[PDB]
Amino acid sequence: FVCNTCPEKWINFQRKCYYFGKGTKQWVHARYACDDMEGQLVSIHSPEEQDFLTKHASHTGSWIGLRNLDLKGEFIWVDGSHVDYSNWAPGEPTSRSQGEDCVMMRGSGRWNDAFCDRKLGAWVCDRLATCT
Repeated sequence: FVCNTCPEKWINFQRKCYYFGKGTKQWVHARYACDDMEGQLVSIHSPEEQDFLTKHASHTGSWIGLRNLDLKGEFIWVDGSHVDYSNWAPGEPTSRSQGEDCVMMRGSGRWNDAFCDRKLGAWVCDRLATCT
């Protein structure tokens, strides 16, 4: 059972399909963009996925599906899972909390948290690949 069929302009990695959005956006706006294309902001759970993502990342930094939820103090992916795998840059995260906190991936693939109204030139979506 092979799962690597993807919509046009999406790229397959394993069980998921990925989209590498371009265009200046805030976090919540990037969230909407992902929704528009029937995906959601990427959730990252392993070295191999990060490694995939780093090799296709934008140099200017990208929004990802991670944000601080001060009602549990924690960073939660938009898929609902907690942080297992992490790729925080040195000293990060710095800004929990501070309710309005969102996460971004640097050109280098390393993460840092950031004010949500910050404007990033890229953003990444994922979704399930279809199968055969």
